[PDB]
Amino acid sequence: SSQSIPTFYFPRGRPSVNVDAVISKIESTFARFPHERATMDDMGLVAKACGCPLYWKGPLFYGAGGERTGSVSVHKFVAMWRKILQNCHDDAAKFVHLLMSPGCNYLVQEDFVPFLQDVVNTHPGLSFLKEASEFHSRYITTVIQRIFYAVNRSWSGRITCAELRRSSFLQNVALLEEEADINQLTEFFSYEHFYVIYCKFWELDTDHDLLIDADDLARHNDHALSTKMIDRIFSGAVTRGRKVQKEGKISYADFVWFLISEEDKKTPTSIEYWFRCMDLDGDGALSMFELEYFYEEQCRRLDSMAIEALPFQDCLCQMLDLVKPRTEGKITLQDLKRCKLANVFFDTFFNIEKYL
Amino acid sequence: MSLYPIAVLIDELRNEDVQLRLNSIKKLSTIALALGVERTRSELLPFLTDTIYDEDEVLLALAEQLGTFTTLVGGPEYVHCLLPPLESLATVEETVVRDKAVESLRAISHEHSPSDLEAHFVPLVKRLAGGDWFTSRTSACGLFSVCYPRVSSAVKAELRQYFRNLCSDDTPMVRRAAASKLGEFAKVLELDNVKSEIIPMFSNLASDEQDSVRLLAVEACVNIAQLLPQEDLEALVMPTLRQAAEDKSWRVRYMVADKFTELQKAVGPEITKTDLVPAFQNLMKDCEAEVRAAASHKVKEFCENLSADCRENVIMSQILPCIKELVSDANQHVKSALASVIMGLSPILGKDNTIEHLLPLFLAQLKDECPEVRLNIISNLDCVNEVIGIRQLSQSLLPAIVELAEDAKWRVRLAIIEYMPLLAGQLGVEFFDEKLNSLCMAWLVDHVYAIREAATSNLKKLVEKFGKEWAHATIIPKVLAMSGDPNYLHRMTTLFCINVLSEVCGQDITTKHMLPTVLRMAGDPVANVRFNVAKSLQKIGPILDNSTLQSEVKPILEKLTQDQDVDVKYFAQEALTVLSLA
Amino acid sequence: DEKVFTKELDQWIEQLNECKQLSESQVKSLCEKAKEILTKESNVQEVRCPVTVCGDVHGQFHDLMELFRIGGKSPDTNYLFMGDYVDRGYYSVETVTLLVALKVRYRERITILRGNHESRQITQVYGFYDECLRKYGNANVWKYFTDLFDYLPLTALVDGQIFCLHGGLSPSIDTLDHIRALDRLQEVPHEGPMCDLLWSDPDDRGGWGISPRGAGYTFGQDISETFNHANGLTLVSRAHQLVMEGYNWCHDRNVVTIFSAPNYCYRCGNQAAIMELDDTLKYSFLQFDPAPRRG
Ligand SMILES: [Ca+2]
Ligand SMILES: [Ca+2]
Ligand SMILES: [Mn+2]
Ligand SMILES: [Mn+2]
Repeated sequence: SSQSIPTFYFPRGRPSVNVDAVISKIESTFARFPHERATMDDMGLVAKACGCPLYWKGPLFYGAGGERTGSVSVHKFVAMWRKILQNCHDDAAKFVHLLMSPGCNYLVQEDFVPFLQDVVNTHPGLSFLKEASEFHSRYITTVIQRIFYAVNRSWSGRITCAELRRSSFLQNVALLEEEADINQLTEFFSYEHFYVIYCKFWELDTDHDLLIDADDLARHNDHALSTKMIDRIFSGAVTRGRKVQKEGKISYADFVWFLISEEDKKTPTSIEYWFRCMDLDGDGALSMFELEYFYEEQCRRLDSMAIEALPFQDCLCQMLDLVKPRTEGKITLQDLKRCKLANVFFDTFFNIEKYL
Repeated sequence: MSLYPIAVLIDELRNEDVQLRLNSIKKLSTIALALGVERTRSELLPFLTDTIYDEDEVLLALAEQLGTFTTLVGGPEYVHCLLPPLESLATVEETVVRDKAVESLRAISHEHSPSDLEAHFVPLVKRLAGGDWFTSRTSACGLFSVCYPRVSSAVKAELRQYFRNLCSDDTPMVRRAAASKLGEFAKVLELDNVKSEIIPMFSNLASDEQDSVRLLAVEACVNIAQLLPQEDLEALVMPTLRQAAEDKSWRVRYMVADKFTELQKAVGPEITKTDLVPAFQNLMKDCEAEVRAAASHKVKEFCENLSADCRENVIMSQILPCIKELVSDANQHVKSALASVIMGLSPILGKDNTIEHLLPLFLAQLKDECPEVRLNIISNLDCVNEVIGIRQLSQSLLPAIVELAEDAKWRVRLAIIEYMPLLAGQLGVEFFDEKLNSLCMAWLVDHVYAIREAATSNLKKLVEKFGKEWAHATIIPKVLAMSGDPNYLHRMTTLFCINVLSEVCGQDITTKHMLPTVLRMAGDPVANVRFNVAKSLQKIGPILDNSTLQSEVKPILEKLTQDQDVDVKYFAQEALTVLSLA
Repeated sequence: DEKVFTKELDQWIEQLNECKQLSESQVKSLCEKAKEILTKESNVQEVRCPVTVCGDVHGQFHDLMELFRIGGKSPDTNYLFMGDYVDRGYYSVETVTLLVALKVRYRERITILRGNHESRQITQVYGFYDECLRKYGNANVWKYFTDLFDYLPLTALVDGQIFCLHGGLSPSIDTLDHIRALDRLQEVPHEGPMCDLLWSDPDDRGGWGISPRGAGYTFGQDISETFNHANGLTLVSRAHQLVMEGYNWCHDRNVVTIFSAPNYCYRCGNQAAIMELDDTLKYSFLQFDPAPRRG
């Protein structure tokens, strides 16, 4: 039994690495520095001696306690990297253990800030943004939202080793040193994608409180989204907690999720976002009542433009052809992900601009 | 207990291929059995908890397996080890897996000792009920009724508080979920907690801003009324039910009509008479068609369950006049919903009232423009047949049957074809031969293939009722006559009829009276007939004696293998080989 | 081993009837085999009656199933399709694959002609390119089908008397022989005889006019008569143009239009129709509404 079925669950993680050789290399690298202390300016070299991509330099300096006084001793740096090397057996685990709060084994939004600060201070694509400023902070927030958007597929707000491993985020960290034009990295770090996103927010937040309400959000893209849908953003369908349901306001961070979901509705995250919004009673199926509720407004809007709307029944028939549900009588989340035209489905029910 | 294939199954829990992941998950019982209780606890369960799956079928099957794992984890002393993986599954995006996870948690709860419920299960419900996402608060709702009975009074009071919080959640999805579980939660509380705590909650949800929440209050009505003393009902349940019946949302009014019989049973014959019948009449006169239709569908059941002392009278004076109105409702769905149950009132009212008051309504619906209405009447003669002779209605049924049989729309023709065997049994073989046979034969030459196919399938069912002798006498000659039809679509239909008839007419009738035509059709000028000859010989071959196959069938198939058409060669060859004649 | 491939093709057909696409490699293989068959067929493909003649389908798979409910199953009933299998609907892939799988399995039982939508340029804008990209993740399937379309016959002639084609007549063709001399094995041109066969429409105006569609011509009663009498024809049977009734006679019955996609694009509200030509070439029409899908 315990021979034929060998142990298969490793709370630790499994696998081979010569830690003493890495330690040795770190030690002679620190021997180049005055007092054998590295500044943030030396951490590129240190990163390489650990065998990490350049842009791990911020997390490495921060993990070792460097920022406190602005330098870190060889002894202290070695102590923490040995510990990583002894307990973390792939990049995802290493990265989480560098940034995480002690004993967490997961990353929360705040944990990414030191990394992004270094990215902003270091990358030649972002040099105009080095100073403290409104744009500096928004960019950081925006990139982090986009990290959780793609990586944190459980919506838990805690990025896991498993989730990191399943994404392309670390590959992107590695590419930072190979691409001088940061807009070439479209998945997380793109400056121009941030700029578009922030402008869309800026022009709604006319009092500049970092808080947007249903009236504000309704103005977005010349009121392209229906009012019934705008309302659902404030319902608790897509936000943690009770604040949004009570205040009818969302933050900048929440707006980034809204905007990315609205720009691209074919994405597993966006499909989840809009399904949550459409499933009024939260039973896991879009019912005829739920579809009709959204569609009557589309009709009243098409009317105002002197365009004749498809009657609900013709529209429903088309939508059932489009999605091809697993079981008759229910449109489900799974059906929407598998059909590959979820964007067309969604626009038909709540977006006038894009449906046409 | 050969352990290597089990080590493979464990490995395939994390295979790239979903089909292998699924196979392993479905065999988790087998894996746990081989590991023994210790290792299924210390390795198997944490291993499963830390794997991310994103496929419904896999997650579903996992949640289901864990619900059965009590013995496999070491019995009741260790059931709480199943809580952590189930707690995650009750938290994923896909609602269907969340539901399965709570179903499994509910099953597993009964294996927890009372102190284990307090130590482990109840904190899980609290974490779910306090979750950041409405989605975990939704899951929590389904979990109160299983843990409440068996915990201490102090824990019971906490559960009541947590449940009150869910009922007044700022997210409507959560309120809806709580509303849907109110009834079942009420079934486990002490009666005075039902009175002091369930009724306020029931009344709040009944007046929710969301009709999704409000409509669920009629089912809670049913459950609460079942638990409560009859003399408490007017005070505690009726005002909410009366409000539901005249709610501004048609959907909630609908639910009271849909649940009307259950309300009738829970509330009792006295309240039914004084409160429910006026309510029922109002539902029947509702401004919304969907509500009138749901009400219409209940007339039989409702009338049927009135107390014996008031039954006939309330039907005659109160319900019948409404029913007369409904027979001419402008909405077809309403007329047809009534058509499908109305003659069920026949035995309830007895012979005289049926003839005087129901028969006119029956005839009117039978003459109705809408085919759905006439189809619903025509297919529910069983009840009226007991009270009045079905043979006494023949003269009215006949023109209605004919008119449906020849309806311009083929799905209407299909519908009557499907009821033909039923109608043939109720009317009798004599009436069938006299008045319907020609109708059934005409469908075999319908322009629409689907109709021809359904008509050929109808003959099989007719033979099963009336026997192979009747088939030979009344059906087969007309079938064979079609073999001379100038249209190949119709000649093929002969072969399709022979196909199904030989399943029921037996070896002798097939051999003497059907096979000679098949063989003759092998010389047909169109290839489609010729290759369907081959296909028919394959189909009927096993009803034929081995000598017949050898002396008559084989030579024809051999000839067919040397035809100039590719498909006739192919199907002749297939026939020869599957019949073992090659 | 021809036995085994036949069995394989039957399951492809069976799978396609459940509205499930074939894989990229199965499509590739199916198309090579169809090219080999179509290459032996003429620009004026001779068809024997009895046969049922159908017009445009445009990826309306569920209505194609309805059509089979009305006309009968392949191979029992013989079919002649006049093109436009692809574009507009949500199931162009499953629709063309079913039909070419039937052609490959039952080459004598079914004739498939080229429509103006079986063309590289038209499919790129009218939906078929995009459908293939979504369903396969690359452009190969699209390439295989559009290479195959080049091999589809331009017209058929049933029993010497009924001339079937997708579009209509061309001022560059007086005779069936002029059609047989064409080289069909190319993308549909923007102009010329080949283009016209697939683009032209019958008209109320006399003589030839210029198509409002931007390719091909209109032709009036006088053109249809000259063409028929000169070629020994009873009738030109064609598709291409939506007609509210599913079929429509014109030109003193020298021409019939048959259109087999009911409620075209969920918008147009038309019946669909097919034309049965029986054992002695007598015609009859079967009209139909879209299949229900209800839930
Ligand atoms: Ca603001
Ligand atoms: Ca729903
Ligand atoms: Mn066309
Ligand atoms: Mn077309």
